[PDB]
Amino acid sequence: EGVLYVGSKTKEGVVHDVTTVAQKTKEQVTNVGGAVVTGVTAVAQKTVEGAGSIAAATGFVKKDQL
Amino acid sequence: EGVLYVGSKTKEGVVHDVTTVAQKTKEQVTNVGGAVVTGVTAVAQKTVEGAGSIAAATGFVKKDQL
Amino acid sequence: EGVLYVGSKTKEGVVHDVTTVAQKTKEQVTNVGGAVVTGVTAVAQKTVEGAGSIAAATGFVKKDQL
Repeated sequence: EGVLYVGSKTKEGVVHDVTTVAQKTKEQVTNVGGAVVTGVTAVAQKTVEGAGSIAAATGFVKKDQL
Repeated sequence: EGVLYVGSKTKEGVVHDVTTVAQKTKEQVTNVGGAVVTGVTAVAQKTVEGAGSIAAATGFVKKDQL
Repeated sequence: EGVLYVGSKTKEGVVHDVTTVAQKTKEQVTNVGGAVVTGVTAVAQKTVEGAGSIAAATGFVKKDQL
């Protein structure tokens, strides 16, 4: 029982080529108690295991009341 | 029982070529207690396992009352 | 029982070529307690397993009252 890798090439959970070019003459960002994401975000993961778990949150406003 | 990889090339959960070009002369962003995502977001994952789990949330406003 | 990969090339859960060009002269974004997504979002996943789970939410406003 299990996994057997015999002479194998595996890419799992990969973000491996991202090219970005940005040209802005004038920019303004105003944020009051919130999430603002202007930049590049690259997240690679193989396994996440749990009850009520958040994985790879880029822009996230969690205001919960249980 | 299990998995056998004999001389195999596998790409699973991959985001591997993304090209972006952006040209803006003037920009403004105003955000009050919310999520605003202007940038590139690349998320690769193989496995997520759990009850009530969020995976790969880019713009997310969770205001829950259980 | 299980899986056998003998000399196989498999791409599963992949987002591997996305090209974007954007030209804006003037832009404004106003957001009050909500989700606004202007940028590129690429999400690749192989497996998600759970009761009441959200996978790959790009623009999401969850205001629940259980």
